[PDB]
Parts: sequence; C-alpha cells; structure tokens
Amino acid sequence: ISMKQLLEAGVHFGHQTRRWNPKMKKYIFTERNGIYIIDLQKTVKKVDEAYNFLKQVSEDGGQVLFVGTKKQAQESVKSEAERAGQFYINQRWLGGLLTNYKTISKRIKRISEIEKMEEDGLFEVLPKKEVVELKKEYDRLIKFLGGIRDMKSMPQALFVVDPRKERNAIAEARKLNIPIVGIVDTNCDPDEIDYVIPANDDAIRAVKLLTAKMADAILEG
RNA sequence: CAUGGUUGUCGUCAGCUCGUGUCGUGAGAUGUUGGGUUAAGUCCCGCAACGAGCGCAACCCUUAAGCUUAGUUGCCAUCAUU
Ligand SMILES: [Mg+2]
Ligand SMILES: [Mg+2]
Repeated sequence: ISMKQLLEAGVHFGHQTRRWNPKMKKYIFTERNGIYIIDLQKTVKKVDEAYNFLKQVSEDGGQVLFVGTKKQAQESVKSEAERAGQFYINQRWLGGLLTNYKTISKRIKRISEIEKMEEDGLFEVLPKKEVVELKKEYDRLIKFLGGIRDMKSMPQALFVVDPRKERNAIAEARKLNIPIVGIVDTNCDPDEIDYVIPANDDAIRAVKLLTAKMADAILEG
C-alpha cells in the first residue's frame, strides 16, 4: 500500500479529542478540527508487517478468522473472508465462541442436522408450526454462525476490525493464545493486538481497503 | 406439635434449576438482567454468555363443521297403509 492510497481511502482520520486512548500517542500524527490524525508512515510499516505475518501463517497452513461486527465492516469482512476462503463473523460474536467451543460446535452441527432433515423429506411430514420454527432456528444459526460452519478447530490468527467493540473476541483470543491483527483506531488499546494497524475504523473505504489487503496477503501465502 | 397417605391455600401465580463458558482471592455471579410483547422465564431484539431440564404451552377429554365405514331398538324421502 502507499501513503497516497491510504489518504485517498481516509485512513488518516481518527476520533475526537474527547475520546482517546493515550497508549497510541506514538501513532497519532497531529490534530485537526478537534480530531486526531494517524501517522501514515507507521501505518504503512505496520500494514506491511501484518501482511508478512498473515502470508507466513497462510503458507504454514493455519486458518484466519475475520471479525467485523461493526456496521461499517460487516459486508467488507464478509466479502474478503469469502474471497480468501477463510472464516468471518460480522453479525455478533457469541460469548464463548472459542472458549466454549465444546458447545458452539454442537450449535454448528445443528445447521448440518437441519439441512440433512430438510433434504431427507422430513420437511413436509412435520407440522407447519414445527417447520416454521425450525426455519427460524436455522435462520438464526446461519445469521450468527454462518461464517464458521467449516471451522473444525481453533483459528491460527484473528483479524479484528475494531477491538474496542470486539472486546469479547480480543479476550477469548488472548486467553487462547491466538495472534491478533487489528485495525486499531485512535481510541483503542494497542497493547492487546499482536500486529497493530493504525487506521480509521469508521471509514468504509479505509476498512475495506485494509481488509482487502490482508485477504490478498492470505491468498498470496 | 411424633407420623404415612390424602387435602386446602397463595394459584395455573410464573417461577425453579443444571452442563459448559466467562467474571469474582472467595462465598458467589452471569445465564434468569435490559427494551418490547405475551395468559405465561410466551416469544423477539439486545447482551459473556452458549444450550438444556422441570414448570408454561402441547400430547388427553368434551363442544363447534365436514368425509369414510355401519343402519337397529335410530331417521321418514318418495311409495302403500295405520
Ligand atoms: Mg419455558
Ligand atoms: Mg399445561
């Protein structure tokens, strides 16, 4: 990536001065109109480092889980994870998705069980109320766990868009020793993320650019 | 007011809990709280919770409309007759 590309995307913006995490002082560049500006040189350096890490893990054969439940990253994370053939979470992170995998896996298998029952002709025999409630359950399961249906083990890396909102994912990943690549905005905590990426998380263009670059890294790996 | 069994009552009020997870030094907590909705912990949304069980609901009985079987001691429509 290039500084001109980042500036065109809008990566430079940050949050107001009223809300801010002083642990990212090194990344803050300047102030403008009661908002902070990120250092794009350090941004590109960290983006290159994250690219290298993601490429190396992909080459080693690990799996990456994308988390973008933020409204400005749902579709971007969805599309980039689909492009890279990886997993994603863009609706809600269920408390215990990784630490309580012993039950989340059963919830995952419920999807395949419902599909098997539907394809085995149990659809019409069951009462109308039963089939409609099963449809509702299947829709909920796809909405929440749709992106990790084929995730049969713990991921080897977690790409998170906005850790401040994705507190749960950060906590579970840190507990389970899963490396994290984060789009850490100004008002976020960099110490939690293993591979920080100073960037504006409120900009659809910026988040899409960064997640696409990471997906390209994974594809190359 | 030593008891079994049986019963009334709040009240058919909507509660009572558990496994895994997570948070707590710990007893514990969460789930089960919040916004709505429902007869209902009923359901949805949200949410470090994810699910499950007993309660709730449903399965049982009866009533309200059809169809198949059966037509006596039930019914009377043609038909004769009382
Ligand atoms: Mg219930
Ligand atoms: Mg009942």
